Amino acid sequence: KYIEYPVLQKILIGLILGAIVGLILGHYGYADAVKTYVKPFGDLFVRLLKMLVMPIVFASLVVGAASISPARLGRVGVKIVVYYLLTSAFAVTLGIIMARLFNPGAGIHPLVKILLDIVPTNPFGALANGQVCPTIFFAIILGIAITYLMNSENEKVRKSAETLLDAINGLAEAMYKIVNGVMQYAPIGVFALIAYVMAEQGVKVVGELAKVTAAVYVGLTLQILLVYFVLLKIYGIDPISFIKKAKDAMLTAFVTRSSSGTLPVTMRVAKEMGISEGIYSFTLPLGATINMDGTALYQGVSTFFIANALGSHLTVGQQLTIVLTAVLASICTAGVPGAGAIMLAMVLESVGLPLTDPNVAAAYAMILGIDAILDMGRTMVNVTGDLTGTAIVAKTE
Amino acid sequence: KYIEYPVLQKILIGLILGAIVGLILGHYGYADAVKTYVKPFGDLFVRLLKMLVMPIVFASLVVGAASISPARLGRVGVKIVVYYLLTSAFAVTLGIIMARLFNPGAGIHPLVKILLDIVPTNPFGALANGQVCPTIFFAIILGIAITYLMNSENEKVRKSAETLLDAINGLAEAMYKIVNGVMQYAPIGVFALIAYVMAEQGVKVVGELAKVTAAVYVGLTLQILLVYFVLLKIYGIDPISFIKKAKDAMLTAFVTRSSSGTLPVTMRVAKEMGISEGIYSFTLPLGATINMDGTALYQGVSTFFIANALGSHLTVGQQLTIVLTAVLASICTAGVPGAGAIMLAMVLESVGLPLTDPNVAAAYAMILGIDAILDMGRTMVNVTGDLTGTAIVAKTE
Amino acid sequence: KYIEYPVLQKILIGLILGAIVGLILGHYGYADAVKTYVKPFGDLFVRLLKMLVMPIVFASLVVGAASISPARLGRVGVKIVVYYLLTSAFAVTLGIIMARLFNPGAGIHPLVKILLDIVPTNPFGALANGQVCPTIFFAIILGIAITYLMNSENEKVRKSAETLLDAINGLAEAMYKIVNGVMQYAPIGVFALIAYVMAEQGVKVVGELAKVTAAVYVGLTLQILLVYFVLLKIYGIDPISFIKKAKDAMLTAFVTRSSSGTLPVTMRVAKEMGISEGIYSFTLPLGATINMDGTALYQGVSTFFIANALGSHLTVGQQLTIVLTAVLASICTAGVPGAGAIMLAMVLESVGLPLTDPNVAAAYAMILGIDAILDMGRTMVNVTGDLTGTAIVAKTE
Ligand SMILES: N[C@@H](CC(=O)O)C(=O)O
Ligand SMILES: N[C@@H](CC(=O)O)C(=O)O
Ligand SMILES: N[C@@H](CC(=O)O)C(=O)O
Repeated sequence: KYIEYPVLQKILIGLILGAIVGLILGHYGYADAVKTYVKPFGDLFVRLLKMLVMPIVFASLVVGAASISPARLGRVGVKIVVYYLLTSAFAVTLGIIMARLFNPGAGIHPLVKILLDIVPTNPFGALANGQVCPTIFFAIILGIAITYLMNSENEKVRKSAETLLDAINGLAEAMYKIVNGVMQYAPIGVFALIAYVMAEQGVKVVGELAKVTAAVYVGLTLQILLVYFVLLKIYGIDPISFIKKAKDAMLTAFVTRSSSGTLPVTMRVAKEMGISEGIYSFTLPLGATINMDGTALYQGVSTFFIANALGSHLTVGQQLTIVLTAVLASICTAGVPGAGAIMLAMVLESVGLPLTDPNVAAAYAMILGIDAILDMGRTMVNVTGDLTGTAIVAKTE
Repeated sequence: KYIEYPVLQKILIGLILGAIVGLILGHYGYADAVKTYVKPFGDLFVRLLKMLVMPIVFASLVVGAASISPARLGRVGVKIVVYYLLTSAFAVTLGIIMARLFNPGAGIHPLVKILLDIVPTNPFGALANGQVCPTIFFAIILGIAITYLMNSENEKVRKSAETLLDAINGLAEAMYKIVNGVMQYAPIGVFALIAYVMAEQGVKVVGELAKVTAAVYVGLTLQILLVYFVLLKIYGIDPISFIKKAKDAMLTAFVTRSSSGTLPVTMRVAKEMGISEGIYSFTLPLGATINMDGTALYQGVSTFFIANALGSHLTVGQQLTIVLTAVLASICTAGVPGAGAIMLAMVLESVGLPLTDPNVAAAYAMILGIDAILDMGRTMVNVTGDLTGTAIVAKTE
Repeated sequence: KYIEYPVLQKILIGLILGAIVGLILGHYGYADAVKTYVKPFGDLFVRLLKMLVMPIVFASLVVGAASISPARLGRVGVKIVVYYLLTSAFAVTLGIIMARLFNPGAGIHPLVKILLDIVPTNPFGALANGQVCPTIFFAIILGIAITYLMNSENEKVRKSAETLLDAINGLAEAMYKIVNGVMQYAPIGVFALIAYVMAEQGVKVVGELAKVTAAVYVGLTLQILLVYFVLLKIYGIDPISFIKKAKDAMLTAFVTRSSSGTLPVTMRVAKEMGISEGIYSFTLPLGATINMDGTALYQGVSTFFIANALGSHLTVGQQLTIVLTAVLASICTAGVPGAGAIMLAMVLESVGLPLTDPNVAAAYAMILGIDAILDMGRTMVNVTGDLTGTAIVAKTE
């Protein structure tokens, strides 16, 4: 076939052309037709991303945890989890500071229960029709168990364990190649998605919301620079050299709006920059789904936007409430386009702002449009976080 | 045990005796009692057919697609799919012609969205509690992927892929033997089913609906003769010799009301008449669930019946609407007794006739009774279609 | 780590201390605080028990049935099933006799369809989000099939079958070690559970309900003694010697409120007392979920309690109705804490007493409290039943 260029170049070309077409059709009546024809081609991409998420989450964990002995798992797991949560908190507070400084959108005027829920009442049921988190719990559990079995004395169960582990590993590999296949469609789909967005955008009225956009972007960039360079220089990594390798991943994640299709590319990058394989094999897929701190910063800023549009004022307690809820709601989120808004609703209802009130609903719609733009940034920052965290831990050894 | 005859003979005997008993009890008060005692024995058969459908659909596809290299898959797949759809359209239009000629039942007076839906938003979720079509998509996908893995260079993933494929294949084989087991119950169950039908039937009032029945049967027989003999003689097969082998399958499918229990018998027939194994292994289970064109012709005729009972008149556009909708709704259907009526409702609501209106509901009930008779014919024609299509393609090589 | 004692000792210590703390805090205002802090630690145990139930039911059956040839399966299966049902009936009638004698709680004033339901309309769907019983049916089916395949002549399918069976067996083993892991948490959780119960209990008012409690306990103890000693002496087992081994299992089952975590300990006990392995491997996990006759006796007694609180009088027909319904509803039940009450509702609605009427609802709440106490007894008697039944059958050979 004739599509033979390398992937990222293809996607970039598609993005560019889609933006141009969206603008020039925006001026004229064709701005309507594009909805009917183009959007279907876009949605077909989105769905293909959701499909591949669920199998890669379960399987890849099970293999990863199985490969490592339990003690080493203890050490690496605690280090990494501590780092993940701390950085997420740092990110959302940085976002709140940005919101306070810019003050966007002024316009015109069970807390234990959720921590208990993480344990699956039923594994198959939660796996098929339920949530991400419980599958993570069950996967790690099963991996540890299979390890102990492989040490066992009796050959019968030893052979059984080996073959089970091999089956699950096979499922994982297959899903990765499926991802490559989807990326070939990705240029066409990206073209469609961005074209519809640009055609709906009216620039100068969007200019008011652009103050929101500026707050968000400045927050994201500040996070990258400040946090990751400070940490890398404390532990002793040359940041520009790290970013050199990261750049491929970050580009792929910026143009595509998946935190998950990026995963195999990320693992290639990890193999290139010479890291102990098992460590990244375990930590990276866990990170792909926990390290959505960019989405956390966004959620904080948007919570402040909606609050400012409603006109409320927040105590220290309510701002702490935002912070904690945002961490947990980010952990609950799933790695696919647009999802961050659906979880933003969770945190809003936590703080006490109803999604069904029409005034705030209108403001929310305004934000939902620009969410498509902000999504690209969020994804870039997420993959950055993954790579940095793994590199740090590996440097400690 | 004492049931030792060959299967088809057993089923035929059961059918005959059940019909006789239904008639002679129909004359007298016992016509009531049979509902309570006999129907339960019948339902227990129906359920056993549904159970075995879902696993054989998924598994058998995955193995089939895995066995064949991708290029050959391209060629055979496109040929077969084109043929399937074309013949389905031919069938439903033939049915509309029959309806126009006989004019039965006069009595007394998202289109893209569904094509998008075929992609599963979640594979496990759609597999367990969702539809047929998406499992087909995902199965084919997974098979292709496993093929590429088996070519891969690295032994670890090679062994993993092999073992996964073997597991799935094992599930398939087991389900086939389960089918044989169910067929042993089938004589008893067929006896029950047909007895209840005959006991409910009042012959002379059914005589008016018998004009509907005659239209349907004449349509089916005309389809067999005209379409399949024309095609076979174009490509160069002796039709009576083909039908000789087909006869076993067609009988088994006529007496039993499953398009799926017939599948193993069909594959035996394919092995007998000497066909390239991989080709039929892939094309036949796909055909078992797509080639329900007999049900398509029925759905067209019944749509015209309901329309004539409502008294409406149909433009060229609405008749085209019937045709297209019928193709897609047949593809959505599942291979078990009585299902065709449930999908008939889909096409009716598509054309714009509400199922909840009482007048048309009464007419629909009249048709639902005779649906049990017509089901047998539909199934015969379906298996005919499967065998013919595979034979044609194999003849082209 | 510092928790190094043997399990049962740990659990006993936890139970004791939790009871004491519950009482002494009960006197004072702290009786309130314990709800908030302690209950969460308790629930986290309960959920972990539910999780592990569903996988061990399916997998362990499939392996068991696969190991044994079909003929031997016929013999052992019929013997065991007959025994299970007969003893369940004996138990519930004994309970009704006890209820008549004590007359507790006087206070102040589809039957075929469910038997048909056992067959799964969809296997994956019933497995993930549906019930226990259909998974049992499908599991046994699949096991038999895999056996025949292993006899088959063709090596390809032979290898496939072997590998499938090995996968499923691996899942089983892993789940057993998970059970051990949960038991380490069990002491802490038991402490919490019992403490909350004791803190809610007001002793002297509970003294009236204690007449209910006495009826129940006397019934249970009478069942053990009379039934099992009569049977053991008929077939020729020294009862005290049997109970010697049983004692470990019965203690573990009394302190823990799971009929399922006890299963591996039970199988250890079976290996100790020298029984043919395959026989107990099949019969014991089937028994773990069918032999809940202690819960059956309780359900009968509680049905009479609620009836006496409503003030109704029961014919011979209605008492037979209770008996039959109780057998089936016990079979439907699942092996986890508190479940017996939820199925008690099924039998109540069967007899015709509505759960939504407030008077009987109040009485039901009174019983629901003490259900936590009675649960321990039920579980002890259940594991006794399992061991005795297997021992009897093995003695016949
Ligand atoms: N869906 C994005 C992040 C987000 O916007 O929530 C990803 O994980 O790839
Ligand atoms: N259920 C039939 C066809 C139909 O009547 O819809 C079959 O596929 O066997
Ligand atoms: N849930 C208990 C019995 C019951 O109380 O229903 C068990 O099976 O362990």
